[PDB]
Amino acid sequence: SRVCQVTGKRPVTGNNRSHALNATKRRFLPNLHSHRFWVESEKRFVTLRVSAKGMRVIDKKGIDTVLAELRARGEKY
Amino acid sequence: MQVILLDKVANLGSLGDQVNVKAGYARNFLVPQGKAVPATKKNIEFFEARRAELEAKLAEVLAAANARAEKINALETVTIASKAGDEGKLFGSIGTRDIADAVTAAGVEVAKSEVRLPNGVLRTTGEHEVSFQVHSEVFAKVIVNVVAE
RNA sequence: UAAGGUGAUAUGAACCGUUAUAACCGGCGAUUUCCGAAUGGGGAAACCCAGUGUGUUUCGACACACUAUCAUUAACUGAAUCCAUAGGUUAAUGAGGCGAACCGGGGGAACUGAAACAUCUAAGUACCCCGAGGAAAAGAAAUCAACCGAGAUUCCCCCAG
RNA sequence: AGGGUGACAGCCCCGUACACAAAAAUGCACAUGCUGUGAGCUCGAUGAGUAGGGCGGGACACGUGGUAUCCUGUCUGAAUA
RNA sequence: UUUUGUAUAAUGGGUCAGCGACUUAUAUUCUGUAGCAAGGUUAACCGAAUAGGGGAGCCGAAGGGAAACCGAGUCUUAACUGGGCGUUAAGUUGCAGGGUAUAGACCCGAAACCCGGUGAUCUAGCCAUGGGCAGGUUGAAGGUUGGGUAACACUAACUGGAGGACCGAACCGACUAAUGUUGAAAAAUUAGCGGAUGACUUGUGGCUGGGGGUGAAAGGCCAAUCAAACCGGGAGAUAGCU
RNA sequence: GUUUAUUAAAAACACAGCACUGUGCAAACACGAAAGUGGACGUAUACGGUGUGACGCCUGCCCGGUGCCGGAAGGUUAAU
RNA sequence: UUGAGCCUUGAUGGAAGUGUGGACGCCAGUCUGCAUGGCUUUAAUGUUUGAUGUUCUAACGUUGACCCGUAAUCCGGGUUGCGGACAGUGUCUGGUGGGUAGUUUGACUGGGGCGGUC
RNA sequence: AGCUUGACUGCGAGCGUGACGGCGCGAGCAGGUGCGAAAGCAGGUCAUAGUGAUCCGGUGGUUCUGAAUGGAAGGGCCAUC
Ligand SMILES: [Mg+2]
Ligand SMILES: [Mg+2]
Ligand SMILES: [Mg+2]
Ligand SMILES: [Mg+2]
Ligand SMILES: [Mg+2]
Ligand SMILES: [Mg+2]
Ligand SMILES: [Mg+2]
Ligand SMILES: [Mg+2]
Ligand SMILES: [Mg+2]
Ligand SMILES: [Mg+2]
Ligand SMILES: [Mg+2]
Ligand SMILES: [Mg+2]
Ligand SMILES: [Mg+2]
Ligand SMILES: [Mg+2]
Ligand SMILES: [Mg+2]
Ligand SMILES: [Mg+2]
Ligand SMILES: [Mg+2]
Ligand SMILES: [Mg+2]
Ligand SMILES: [Mg+2]
Ligand SMILES: [Mg+2]
Ligand SMILES: [Mg+2]
Ligand SMILES: [Mg+2]
Ligand SMILES: [Mg+2]
Ligand SMILES: [Mg+2]
Ligand SMILES: [Mg+2]
Ligand SMILES: [Mg+2]
Ligand SMILES: [Mg+2]
Ligand SMILES: [Mg+2]
Repeated sequence: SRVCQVTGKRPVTGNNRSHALNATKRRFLPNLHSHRFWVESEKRFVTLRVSAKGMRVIDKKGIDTVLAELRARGEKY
Repeated sequence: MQVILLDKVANLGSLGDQVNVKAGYARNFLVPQGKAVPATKKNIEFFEARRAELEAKLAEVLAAANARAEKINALETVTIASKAGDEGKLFGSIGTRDIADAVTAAGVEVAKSEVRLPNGVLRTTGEHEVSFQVHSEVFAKVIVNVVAE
């Protein structure tokens, strides 16, 4: 399930449009990565599957806060 | 990705300066490994007050006994002296506890030789006012009265 | 409620009733085999096989109940690693399947029209997928207006082919 | 009104208009009790990887057009009455 | 019926009875008709419900110009002796009809395209596991022993028992002919025919699913069908043809 | 040996042999948006593709064209 | 290491004598420093800014070994080894691309085609 | 051969010829010009082929338009590719 545990980003459907302007269904899908984040708050490595941006959001909001979500949303982590 | 530092830190470190570092270095080394922290604004005052409640606070908490010599600005009672010799001149020296003898009942009592003038200690008149070790900055003033017996 | 009754083909039989427990109709209960979400394990549906508790002047054995999975919670346990996490067992709750249309969302054709055909169209239609209510969705302005003003969302008629 | 009864029925039958009825289980209203639950004033606060932008798509009757507005796969990124 | 033309030897119809094709909705214009008339008329909704309310609005009474604008005129051009389009004819709303537009638009009919399902009980290939091959020949390697060589070579008997080996039933196939061809039979019967220890043959169960499989490769096979299965759906596809 | 089950069994397919060419193993290649899997519990005396088609004697010339391999200058050249 | 900027200490804009490397030096100078003796043409650092190269580890890979969950060829955590900011993946982008897809490929014509014509 | 730019601009009674889109001929009117002493002739070439609708877009001109208002973008109009 190519889905960014932090930001909720899944894949989307769009066309390709040629020069001739030709519709060809397709998918944009997230730049996912699943990274090993250190917590200290938990002396352990929680290893989320994250989209770049999901990453940036952790770099801003703070991991302890992002894991605060999920936990509070039902997700595993 | 700015973040503020904890420990020193190679090409930027400074116990708490304000650097802007590449994302990776940080979330992958500096932080989660105790060396820095996001510049979360909440923090740039959290680690800026210390720069106030300290570098301008405890750097003022030092000044509470100016020169330490407060009301000792009129010399101190000459209980005895500090010695003499050479039938007129000087000959005797100050043991590792012999500059108190005179000012030997004023402030508080101690007994050590934090020597300050690495000379043969000039042998003449008697009463002089250099400084002595009162602290890492200030000084003090008093005199020395010999003994005629 | 009553003088008639024991559903039908479908008689007959043996009976039940006539002033209140015949029958009939309605409210509430009881019983409700097996299979089926099917849930103890299995399985070629309606069948095979268990474990744990019980229980018999004949306490062998054979009858009765519980034992699926998942989720939240709680108790007890408890690794690499000593703390701690993971893990493990038990308990209480809930979910599970089904089914008209209407609804919200996820994906999403083509024939065909263009008197060919690729932009365009058919269409966000068919169809698949998920979820829900009696409705759903939407909703109380970072909206319009136009220098006057209006004052959420939904629906209808116009504006206007 | 309508149906039936040995042919077409206001007055044979069942009905119809009308007027009535529930021990029980429920629906909805109201009046109350229980558990909750928060009410009113004053002083505040006032939704950032957000708005915006590059790129690629998609939505708007609008097929990138001179194209505002909206959603966002990717890369970025404000102000703060 | 189609045709330049059909007794035509072109089409269709065995006969009868029942059914069987120009409709409906919304617009829009015209004719007929009715009302009202420089006016006509309401929609939604309200309702005292086929009334009455509701005139939002639509059409008409004014055009010209791309337009600003002007206005029974206006545009063109600097301006027109002028020219174009207008000023001189009543409309509107019902109702019935004629046409048109949008819809399956008069009825039936394709080959096909797309979506979701159902099918390896026929068949292709593979996997596991089981079974089958009467009878009769040929007689490889190797082996023993003789002869043989200096020793090997070589050589003769015997021994042995190979082979997509031979002949031939079962079994597997299917080369020819006749029959059959409203059959016994939607692919066979009969007489002959190839393989028959193998790249053999067969039972049971398994797996591969449709632009996919499988294919010792014929476009072969995938449930009497396959240059893209079957069933449902889009669907009354479209049919300038009949 | 195989084949058009149902008008073609052949001179077609296949075949052992031969060549070319890819592949250093998490192989190339293939099924599959992926996980997973075949290749292969194999490892260049192996595995794939293409062609030829026992065996004998042999397999000449041509690299313009198409295709393929190689090329660290210049020319031209996308987002940015 | 290296292309270019800024900050600087030496070049263009406590005397005389016994003594030294580099040089556009108007063609024949004098210097630019080396010892002593009663805002614009030049060299090194601190640097700021990009390029090239080593190595590093700490993202990331591990279809090497081990530990535990776990009597388990999955997975998960853990340790160790190898690798290592490469590889790989997301968006954008140029090339390739009948492997796959939708189509197109006119009419007149003494039948059609060829030829011819439009 | 001399002088020239009538290969003009605005229009056009009235005809031809076309299903149509369109093409063609035209005296005369206004402004302005050339040649001629003058009457006068000239809105190309003796005539009849020498061509390509619409759309999109370019260029110049022009306040006609221009979504709160002033501007502008875009649009129209004239010319033209
Ligand atoms: Mg059961
Ligand atoms: Mg079961
Ligand atoms: Mg098509
Ligand atoms: Mg078409
Ligand atoms: Mg609601
Ligand atoms: Mg106001
Ligand atoms: Mg706010
Ligand atoms: Mg004829
Ligand atoms: Mg005749
Ligand atoms: Mg006939
Ligand atoms: Mg089978
Ligand atoms: Mg044989
Ligand atoms: Mg035989
Ligand atoms: Mg036979
Ligand atoms: Mg063929
Ligand atoms: Mg078949
Ligand atoms: Mg079908
Ligand atoms: Mg359709
Ligand atoms: Mg049809
Ligand atoms: Mg043969
Ligand atoms: Mg055949
Ligand atoms: Mg045959
Ligand atoms: Mg090979
Ligand atoms: Mg061949
Ligand atoms: Mg040959
Ligand atoms: Mg050759
Ligand atoms: Mg094709
Ligand atoms: Mg033709």
